[PDB]
Amino acid sequence: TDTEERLVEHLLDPSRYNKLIRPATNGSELVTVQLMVSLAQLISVHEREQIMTTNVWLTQEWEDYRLTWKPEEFDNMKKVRLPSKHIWLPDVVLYNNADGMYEVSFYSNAVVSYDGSIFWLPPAIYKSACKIEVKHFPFDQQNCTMKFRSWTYDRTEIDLVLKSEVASLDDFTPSGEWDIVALPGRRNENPDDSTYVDITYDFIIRRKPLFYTINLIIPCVLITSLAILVFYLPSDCGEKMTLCISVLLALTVFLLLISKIVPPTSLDVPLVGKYLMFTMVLVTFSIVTSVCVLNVHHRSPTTHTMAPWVKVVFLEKLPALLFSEDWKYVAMVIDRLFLWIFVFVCVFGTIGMFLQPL
Amino acid sequence: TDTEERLVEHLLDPSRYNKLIRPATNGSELVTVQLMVSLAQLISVHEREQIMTTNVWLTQEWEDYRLTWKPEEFDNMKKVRLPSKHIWLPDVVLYNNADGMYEVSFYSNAVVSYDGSIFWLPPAIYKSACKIEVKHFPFDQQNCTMKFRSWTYDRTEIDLVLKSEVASLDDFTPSGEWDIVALPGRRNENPDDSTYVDITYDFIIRRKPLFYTINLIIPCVLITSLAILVFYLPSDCGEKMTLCISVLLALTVFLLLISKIVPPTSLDVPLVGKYLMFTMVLVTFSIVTSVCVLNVHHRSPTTHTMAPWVKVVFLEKLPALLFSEDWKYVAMVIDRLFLWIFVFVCVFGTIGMFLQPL
Amino acid sequence: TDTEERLVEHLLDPSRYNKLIRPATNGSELVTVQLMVSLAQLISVHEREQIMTTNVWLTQEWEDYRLTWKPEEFDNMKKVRLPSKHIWLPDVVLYNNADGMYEVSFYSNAVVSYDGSIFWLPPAIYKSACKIEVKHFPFDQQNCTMKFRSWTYDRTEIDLVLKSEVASLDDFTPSGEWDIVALPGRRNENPDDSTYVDITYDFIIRRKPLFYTINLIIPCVLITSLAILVFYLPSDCGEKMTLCISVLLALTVFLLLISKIVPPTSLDVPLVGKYLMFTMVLVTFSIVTSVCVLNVHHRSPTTHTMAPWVKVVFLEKLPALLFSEDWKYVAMVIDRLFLWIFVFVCVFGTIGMFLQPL
Amino acid sequence: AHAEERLLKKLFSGYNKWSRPVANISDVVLVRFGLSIAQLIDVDEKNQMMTTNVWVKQEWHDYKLRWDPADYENVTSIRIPSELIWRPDIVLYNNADGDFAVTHLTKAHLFHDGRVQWTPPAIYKSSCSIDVTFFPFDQQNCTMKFGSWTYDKAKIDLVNMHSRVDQLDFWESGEWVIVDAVGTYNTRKYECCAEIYPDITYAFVIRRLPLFYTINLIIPCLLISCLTVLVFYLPSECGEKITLCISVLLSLTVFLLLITEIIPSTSLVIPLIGEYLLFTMIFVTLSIVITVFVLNVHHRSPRTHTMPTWVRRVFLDIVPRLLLERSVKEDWKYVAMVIDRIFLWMFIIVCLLGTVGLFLPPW
Amino acid sequence: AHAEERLLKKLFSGYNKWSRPVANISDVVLVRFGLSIAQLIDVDEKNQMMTTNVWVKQEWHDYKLRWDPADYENVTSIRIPSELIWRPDIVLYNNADGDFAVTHLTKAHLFHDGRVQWTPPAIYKSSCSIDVTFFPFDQQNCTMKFGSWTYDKAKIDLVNMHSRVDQLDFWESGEWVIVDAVGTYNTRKYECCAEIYPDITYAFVIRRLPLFYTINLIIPCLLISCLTVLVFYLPSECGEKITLCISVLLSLTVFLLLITEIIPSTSLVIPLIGEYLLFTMIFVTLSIVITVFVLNVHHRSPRTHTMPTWVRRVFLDIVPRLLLERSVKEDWKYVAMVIDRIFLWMFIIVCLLGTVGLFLPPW
Ligand SMILES: *[C@@H]1O[C@H](CO)[C@@H](O)[C@H](O)[C@H]1NC(C)=O
Ligand SMILES: *[C@@H]1O[C@H](CO)[C@@H](O)[C@H](O)[C@H]1NC(C)=O
Ligand SMILES: *[C@@H]1O[C@H](CO)[C@@H](O)[C@H](O)[C@H]1NC(C)=O
Ligand SMILES: *[C@@H]1O[C@H](CO)[C@@H](O)[C@H](O)[C@H]1NC(C)=O
Ligand SMILES: *[C@@H]1O[C@H](CO)[C@@H](O)[C@H](O)[C@H]1NC(C)=O
Ligand SMILES: CN1CCC[C@H]1c1cccnc1
Ligand SMILES: CN1CCC[C@H]1c1cccnc1
Ligand code: NA
Repeated sequence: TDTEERLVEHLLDPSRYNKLIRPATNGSELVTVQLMVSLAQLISVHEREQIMTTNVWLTQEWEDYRLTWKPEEFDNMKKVRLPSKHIWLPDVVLYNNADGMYEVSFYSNAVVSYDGSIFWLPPAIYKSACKIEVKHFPFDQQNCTMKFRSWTYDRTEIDLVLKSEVASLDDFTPSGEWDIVALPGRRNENPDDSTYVDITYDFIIRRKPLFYTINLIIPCVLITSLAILVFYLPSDCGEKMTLCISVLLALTVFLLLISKIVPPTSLDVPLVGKYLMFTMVLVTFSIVTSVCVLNVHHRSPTTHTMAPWVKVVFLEKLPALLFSEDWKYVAMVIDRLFLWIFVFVCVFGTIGMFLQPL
Repeated sequence: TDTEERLVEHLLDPSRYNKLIRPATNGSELVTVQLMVSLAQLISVHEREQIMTTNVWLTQEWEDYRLTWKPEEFDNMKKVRLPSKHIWLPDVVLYNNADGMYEVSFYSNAVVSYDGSIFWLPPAIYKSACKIEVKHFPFDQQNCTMKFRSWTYDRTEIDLVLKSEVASLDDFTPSGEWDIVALPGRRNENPDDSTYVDITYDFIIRRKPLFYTINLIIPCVLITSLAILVFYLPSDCGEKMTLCISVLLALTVFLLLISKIVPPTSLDVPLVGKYLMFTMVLVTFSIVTSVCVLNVHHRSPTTHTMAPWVKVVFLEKLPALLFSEDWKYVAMVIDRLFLWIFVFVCVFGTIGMFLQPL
Repeated sequence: TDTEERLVEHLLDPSRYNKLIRPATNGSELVTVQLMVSLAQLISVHEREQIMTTNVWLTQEWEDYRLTWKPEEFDNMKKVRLPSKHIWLPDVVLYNNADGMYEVSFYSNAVVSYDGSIFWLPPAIYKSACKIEVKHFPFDQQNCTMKFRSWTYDRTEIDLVLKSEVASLDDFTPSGEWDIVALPGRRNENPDDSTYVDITYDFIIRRKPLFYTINLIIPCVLITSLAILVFYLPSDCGEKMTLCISVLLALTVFLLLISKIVPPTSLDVPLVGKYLMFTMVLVTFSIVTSVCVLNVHHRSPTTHTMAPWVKVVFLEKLPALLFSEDWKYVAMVIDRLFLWIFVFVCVFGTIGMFLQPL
Repeated sequence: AHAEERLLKKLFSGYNKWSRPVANISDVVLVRFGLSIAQLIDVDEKNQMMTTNVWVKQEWHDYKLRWDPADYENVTSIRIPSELIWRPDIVLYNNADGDFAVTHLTKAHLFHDGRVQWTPPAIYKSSCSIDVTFFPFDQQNCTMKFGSWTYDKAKIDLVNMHSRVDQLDFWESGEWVIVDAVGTYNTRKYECCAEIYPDITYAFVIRRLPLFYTINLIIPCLLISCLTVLVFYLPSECGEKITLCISVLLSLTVFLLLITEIIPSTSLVIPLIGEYLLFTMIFVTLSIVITVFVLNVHHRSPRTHTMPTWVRRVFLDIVPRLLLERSVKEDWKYVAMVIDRIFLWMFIIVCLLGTVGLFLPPW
Repeated sequence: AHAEERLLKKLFSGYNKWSRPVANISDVVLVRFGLSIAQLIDVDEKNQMMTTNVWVKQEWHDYKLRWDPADYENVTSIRIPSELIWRPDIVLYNNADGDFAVTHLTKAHLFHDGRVQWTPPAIYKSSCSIDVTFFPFDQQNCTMKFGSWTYDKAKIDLVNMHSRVDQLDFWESGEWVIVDAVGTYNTRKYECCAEIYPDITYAFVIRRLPLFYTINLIIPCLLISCLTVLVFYLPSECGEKITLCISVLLSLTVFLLLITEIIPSTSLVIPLIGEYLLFTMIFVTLSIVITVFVLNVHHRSPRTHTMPTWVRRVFLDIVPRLLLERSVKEDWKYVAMVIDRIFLWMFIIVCLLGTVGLFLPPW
């Protein structure tokens, strides 16, 4: 401690150390840095905003010839902590920032060993941007990335290495909406204007759907059924309109509710929304036929009642379907005609819908 | 000015002055600091979030033996400005912070007199937290506080004094929602783990109700009247349901609208909400009786029509109130029975409601 | 440049210059500062929040005897740029801040001439607070201010001057909601606890109403007309209730929509809101009469049908207006009576409404 | 006073801020923890995040910061800016959307024996899992992990000055009341790293005062969920049979939807009232389907099957079974009335069974 | 390495950061601009504000920062913190709600000849006027004015390294696709000030991929705005004649209102679909007024004028003209039916004329 005061003085007294300059023995020789990343918890996956908020410790490892010492020389010190701001460190940073703080959040002290090896792990919270593939809502797997790279040095003066392919889940609070499915990490190499090294971690997270399965899917599933039911209701109630309008707006409401949860992207259409929209189309065309029925129904004086049209509906269609009261009948039949159509189309439509995810 | 350059040098040349150390003549002797607070404008009273945002100049006064000089000695200087960061100042700070900046925000220079007295007034904006007593909305008086205290020194090395009980409204933009009713300030003394001094300013602000009197009260007052009217309407329209449902949801809408303006506290119930809720209860129980009426009305075949029940309603209640057509009558009467009840209960209820604030 | 390196050294080498001290020749003599303010664009006029966000260059001018030099002495230099943080500058600042950054945003270099005159203009964005007079929505002229004042020096050691009454619109992106009508600036003098100088700029901005003229006024104008129409509809539809309720809620919706756009102040009532509210009152009182009509209509057995009341309506009012079927008639007449009233009152009301802005 | 300056001169003549300050190399610093909560502000359920205002009472010692009070006119406890003195790196493991620790760095007392007392304030945004079941009568266990970062147990060990969290200067005003606030001392190996690293986990148990949400959420949706069965009793021929249904379903969905935008959208547990309002909706939608099936067969009599074994099932068998042109049309008038009362029995029976399942926990 | 430090010693022995670094006093610094967009994030239409992530490639030179590589073991390009070196004050004229420029101040390369390359990142909040007409298929010209501040053309002049903005490291993922990104070099006198001050205005042309708003906004309001004419065909005696009208008008206003809370509330141009949904509403409201005028005269026959020249106008003249108790009541039954069909013709005719006026631009 009193000797620590001496040891620190030697190593950081600027006469020996210039932080501004990277330490390697030869300028020919390159510095290699080891990078492993630890989840403490996955906080937020904002789909609308296309943003992953995680808190992360990134273990950074490298060696400095400048910071060696003999343990015998100073009370047998093996390891000493030093303020990261005063020593040199590879400016490793996210290149994936939405509204980003590019560097880490705490600037922890660095643990330095007597041989000049450095162990650093600062905590940070990170706001990574990933394209959100919204189709099979809410059972969706998001491959979300985050690029780490030295924003100062290229693949000449610094090289990057993984201590592990999978990211460390060591101290992870499991409780998210999301399940961690896989967490691999790759090292990438490509030449731009200058050669660079990319370290990319892939967070593959499966949403636990139970919430939106309840409070989104079930209600709109409930209300979509109502659509076909509208026909059965007889004109003479008057309520054929009420029930028909009520269903449409409920569906638009749920479509819009989904719209403001989903990201406003045009990459693809949310399967749920596509279904909710197509049934919505079917109910709007239901609405027009329901009106067409009612005008056929409610007036007999000075009416055409053209026999080949009354014969087709009363005499020809009625057994085809089953196997001024006549005016009421023709209404009943032109109704039940479309009902048979809608029941087939609806089930055929959901069969077509579910065929795609299967 | 050229002499100012000399004077400042003497006073701030660290050999004479150590900012890090409080100036008092004896360590026995205590420093007294005078605190008066100036409103420039009261900005926001967020009731939901229980937060007062004010911008404030707080006049801090004390004396330093270190910073004296003779005017004859230096071109008859009476007063000199000094950068607050370089001189010592009592670390006086808010202890009332929601999302708080504890100290002032922008650190003005301090005016120093030749006798060593210091005059400081920095501007800051402050986000004070106060419990919001929401009952008589919107005619409510909010006692909102803010504690000032030295976060460093206790009642040993520093003592606090008011230059005034009332806060200075000297340069105040009057235009708020709110009226400043009173603005007193108290000095408090109590021992916690260590003895301390509290300066607390009480902002008593009366809401100018005209806005919420218009766009909240008047409409729900308008719609609450609708509640009793539902009965008068005869069954044979069919519209007894429409009008009855329309009133309930309108009231729930306004109840919920109020809910998200009021703070989500359980300290007390907003009088308006309590009223809006109790009438809402009355309309929901109106809704069930309106249905009960209609089933009595619309069917005569194979009906009980038990004479002692028809006699009680047609023959006995009808004059008591005034002083299949019979089926329609019994409906009309069982209606007008509850109407008489509701008119009494509603007025009796509002009389009970208004009895409390009176 | 190499000589610039010399010149800068002389002027900023602290032995010559103490930034902490204002430069004037005599302490008797006062420093005058010239202030002109330039709009680059008017960004936001948040009426709800009573806030103007502008970006602004404020040209600050003064002279320092400390910063003179002979051009012959140093390669005929006329003008040199210096970092504002290193030289002394009058701490000129907004005293009008909502959530304010009191000083400027960039701290630009200052242009200094060989005679010791200084030219400074930093960019900033400013969040000025102004009371918003909301009456003639949306054709409203908002006089919005911003106070500039030295937060350190009073009218003793510093004096403030305008280079122009009107603010400079030199590089202004015109495209706002708002039109710049006038932009004067005044110099104010009054004694508080100490004498001070106020520079206040008045932004007078006229809202281009076309947007709210379309998407606010036109729809509520459309729906307000519906109010009187409710009567014409005959009881026997049953739909006299539906249409009557539909109009009220639509109006309350629009009132509430306006309420959350307008600032929640009680200084005055938005003319639109006042109109929308008063018609709303008229429709709520329409709603009760529509019910009163229907009970008169739908029952003849064991009814009073008191002749002097049937005579007044069928026999006396009907020609006065024009110049169980009788029961239906009395309904039709007591209806058309109020219809004549409402058409007059509505037009008389809008004539009274529009009389005030005219 | 002059002495006070001169004391600072001697302290910071040759004092290293970056030194782990103990006499012996092995010997440890004892750092003491007193957690003083200033106010509980936001308990944002949807984000699973708690915003607290906290003082972190930290006490430790320096052999290098000792002096003789008699040597300096009986000055014994001098206050010195923390930034200059060595300071333990106490941090929040559990932080979200905030700086980890000690942003303000306020001044600390130094006693003449060299012990140092530091009580700086700070705003912490703890991230606790929110169990929503018995809304709004819910108790939440929210924790705050305070530990060192770079120093292991070998070099820094933490001590509880109290097991309970200090609530003496607490801001009572909230929709919550503190049930109990608990400090637990733990030690662990973290897998990244070799050594043992201690922590203090501070568990706030908080209960929501429900009386607010009781009024504005629970009472109206009970008032509303009443009307589900009431639809059946309304006569078909009024024409309002469905107008009541649609209003119930939609009004319910509004309350479910409003509730869901307030719940944390987790799949751990189903929010109890949400599950209730869900099953209500399922019954209502079912009630709409049947009430339309009531109206369809009800009106028309010409060219109708009217099979006797079914009309005898309804008028002759079931009518007493549940109790214990006109000829055909009114046959239908009753048949619908019976299909009606049968389901009114169904719903009013099952409704109470559902709510008995809702009150099984308080039972 | 030792050489690398010693190089820094010699560079910053007597180096002035505040000196405008050129050999001659008159001679200028050439500053080169390469704009590398990292990602386009928010294009908030309502605020007229664009949030971009940008690298600002700045190249210039110092005669004072030269050295001999052979003198120092062939070190030729050393990276030095920008804060110490003189640096041009490149700023955004067009900033809203943000710092003007170069907040991060990352490190810059120095070549042995004294040229310096600086590519720092930063987040800019550009403020572009948003022209909403052909929503959502709209092309927006959003600009970012990069210029010096204190230095005129005499002392600083800017050069385009590309006319096009560098998109090589761009984050493709958005609801937008870049149509073309253009760099324009301009010079101007600004009225405050004496001299000529150059700038580079970078115009991003962006097109919204409409497929999102096409689904959730345009399709439903077309589905809804269909039903405006449909009201007329419904028979009066059903009693639902207005219930359809009110639903259409209100549902339309919801979509107009929803659209308006997304548009920038400007009065430059009328948002085309907004103008459409407005005129639809005007027709619907008109449709409600007439639809009530239909029902009033329709029902009652006692004590009615029933002037022949009008009933002959309707039953005898117009009925074929458009085609190419009971006695009076049914006279009205037809008369309303004709006033009906007449307006159904009116609306279905004008509707298509309105939509032809909507598609006049693609025409
Ligand atoms: C995840 O994302 C990137 C880009 O989509 C892809 O290249 C990579 O292979 C994916 N990783 C895995 C394990 O799915
Ligand atoms: C106002 O507030 C404080 C704390 O709420 C209370 O102690 C004080 O008595 C109150 N004073 C007035 C005048 O209401
Ligand atoms: C503008 O505003 C202030 C206060 O509203 C007022 O004193 C001033 O006279 C006004 N100026 C003009 C030109 O209207
Ligand atoms: C609180 O929570 C923690 C972890 O969530 C748990 O370990 C602890 O036992 C709980 N304590 C109490 C008093 O509920
Ligand atoms: C874009 O706008 C700028 C000015 O805002 C204009 O000068 C430039 O020509 C425009 N470019 C295109 C491609 O529209
Ligand atoms: C205690 N920290 C939490 C996990 C890693 C560990 C640690 C150890 C050494 C230096 N910094 C951090
Ligand atoms: C180019 N800047 C923008 C407008 C003013 C001009 C300028 C001139 C001199 C010093 N600073 C700024
Ligand atoms: Na409705």
